[PDB]
Amino acid sequence: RIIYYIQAVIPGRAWLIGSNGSTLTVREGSKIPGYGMVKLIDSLQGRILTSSGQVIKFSQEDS
Amino acid sequence: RIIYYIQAVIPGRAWLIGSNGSTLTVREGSKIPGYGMVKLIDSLQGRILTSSGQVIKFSQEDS
Amino acid sequence: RIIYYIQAVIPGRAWLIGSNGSTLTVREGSKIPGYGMVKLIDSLQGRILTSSGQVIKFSQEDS
Amino acid sequence: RIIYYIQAVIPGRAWLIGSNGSTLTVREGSKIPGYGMVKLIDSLQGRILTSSGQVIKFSQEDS
Amino acid sequence: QQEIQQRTSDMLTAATQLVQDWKQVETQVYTEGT
Amino acid sequence: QQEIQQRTSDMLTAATQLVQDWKQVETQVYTEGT
Amino acid sequence: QQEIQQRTSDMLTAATQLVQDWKQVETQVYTEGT
Amino acid sequence: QQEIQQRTSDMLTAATQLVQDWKQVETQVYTEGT
Amino acid sequence: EVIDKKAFKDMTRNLYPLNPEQVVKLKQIYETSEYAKAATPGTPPKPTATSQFVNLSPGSTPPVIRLSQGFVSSLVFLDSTGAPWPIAAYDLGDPSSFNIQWDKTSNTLMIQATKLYNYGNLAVRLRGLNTPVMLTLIPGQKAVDYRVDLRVQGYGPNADLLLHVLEGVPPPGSRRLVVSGGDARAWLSNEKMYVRTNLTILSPGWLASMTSADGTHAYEMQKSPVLLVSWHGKVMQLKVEG
Amino acid sequence: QFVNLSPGSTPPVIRLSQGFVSSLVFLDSTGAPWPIAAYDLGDPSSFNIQWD
Repeated sequence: RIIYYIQAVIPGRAWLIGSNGSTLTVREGSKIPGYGMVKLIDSLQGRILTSSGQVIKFSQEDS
Repeated sequence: RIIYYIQAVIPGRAWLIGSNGSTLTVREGSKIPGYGMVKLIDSLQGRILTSSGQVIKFSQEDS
Repeated sequence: RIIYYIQAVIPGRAWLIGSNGSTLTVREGSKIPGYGMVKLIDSLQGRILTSSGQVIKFSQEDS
Repeated sequence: RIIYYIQAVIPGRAWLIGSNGSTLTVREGSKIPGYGMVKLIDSLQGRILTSSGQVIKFSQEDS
Repeated sequence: QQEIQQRTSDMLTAATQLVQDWKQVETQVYTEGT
Repeated sequence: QQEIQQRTSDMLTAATQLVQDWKQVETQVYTEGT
Repeated sequence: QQEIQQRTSDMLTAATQLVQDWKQVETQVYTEGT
Repeated sequence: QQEIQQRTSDMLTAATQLVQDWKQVETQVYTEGT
Repeated sequence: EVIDKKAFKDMTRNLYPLNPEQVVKLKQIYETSEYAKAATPGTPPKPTATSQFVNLSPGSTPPVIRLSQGFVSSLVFLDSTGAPWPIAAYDLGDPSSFNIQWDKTSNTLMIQATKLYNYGNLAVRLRGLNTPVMLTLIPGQKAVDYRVDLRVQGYGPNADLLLHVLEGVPPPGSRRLVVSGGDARAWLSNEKMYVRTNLTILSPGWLASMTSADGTHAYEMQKSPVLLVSWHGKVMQLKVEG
Repeated sequence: QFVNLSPGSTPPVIRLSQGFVSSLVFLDSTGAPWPIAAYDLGDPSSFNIQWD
């Protein structure tokens, strides 16, 4: 499928680049396509929570 | 096998040049090809340790 | 064989010139070709010690 | 044999010339052909003490 | 109970400094190239 | 007893100087040529 | 006992000198000819 | 034993006298002709 | 008689209150203090270079640029075809946090930030491009982008993939293969075998090939599991996977 | 060292020392000399530059 990778993130707003490369600007309240609902956003610690319990972090090759 | 050598070492980021001469930068928690995972970085005294137990140093002659 | 002599001696790094005219510099920890391994460098009294029990001083005409 | 006459008398160094006109400068620890080695250097009276037991001096006329 | 006095003093200096820090705002800058 | 406050004062002075030194950062410079 | 202070104050003065001595570094000269 | 301090001060003045002579030295001068 | 020696020793103590060992130790302490001062918490961001195509759609997500305080970043802007696109004008907001260095005619700009965690916005207008381009910039991310290349949708003032293949840059969509018995580069991006070497291929035969000044060859061909390579006057055979 | 400008590549790293001169003369891929247009230096408070 398509995996979204964190590119830019701060408190409030989070910009995620998918595996396809598409950029998506989202907030805490927003339904992530193909994953559910963004449960929690944390700029530090590289943690994003999905309604399905998925943990999402920054892209590995770009650290 | 390709052997990487420490080129620039500072706290946080460590520069490694491989046997072929490819230069990259790494963090503490990261995966190193041909070696495994960086389980410890020692900015002092220029020693790098791998989760497979290998020890990474500078070029002995070029030092 | 080829004999080395002190040319530029400071604490830490020491400059050695061989009988062939090849001039280089080494540190405390370095395998000296022909002699073996450097075990002690003293900027005073012009003494360089090798693990092989070989001692290098300045040349009699060059000191 | 060859007889040497001192030229410059200072602590540390000592310039001298031989009977044939050969000229050199020697330190305290130095090698002198035909006279062994300079065992002791005295700035007083322009005397050089050799390991051969000889006392090299300035020439009477060449003074 | 006297700790309020030093609590009054130290917090006052920061807060009075702090409030205007968010207040002042700079303006734009237009650059033309030819 | 008094050593606590004395070293508090001198450490505070040193730390204030250090943070002041950390605060300022200069700018970049362009350099052209012909 | 009290002799420490003078034996410490003096070296402190010289200590201020030495760190200052290592502090300053000059700059290279872009010497050119023709 | 009371003379030691005087016996110390004079040589201290003598000591600083020589060091300023030790450290200070003037550079070269170059002459050129056509 | 020992009065002179006592006076000399106390005078020496007054003159030099510090032993050479103490001097060396305190110098080392000062150097370590300097190291501690220069030490930076966390981890430094990774120096990176990026290239991206800006979508000028009304619903398109505005481009975002990573930054860091006290560092210089280069921003170069080319058209869709990659031709250089000189800039006409630009507009900056919040000038205190960001300093702009810009030559009059260059299509590339140098920018340094000043504060740590204050994001901003920037506007650009090109020579022929009527529609202004607006971007957002966020400082202090996990990585530092030294160079950012941006493609514009429209045709630039001026106007290849195989050349970049020859250079070493893979075309987008490439998937790795397995080549055994030979030291050649083989890539598959659009069901076309791109093969880079310095030798010559004999039996399969190419439909298009490129060469470099230094002497590197790169051929594009259809899928063939077996290859014949000629070098040093002798021809041998090798095989590939997929 | 050979410099590659691909996005995944890494910037060239140059080792320095305080009070010591570090030299860099620009040569092309062939190694032939290549003149420099200009440059820009961040924070000259830690570095000194001399250029023609």
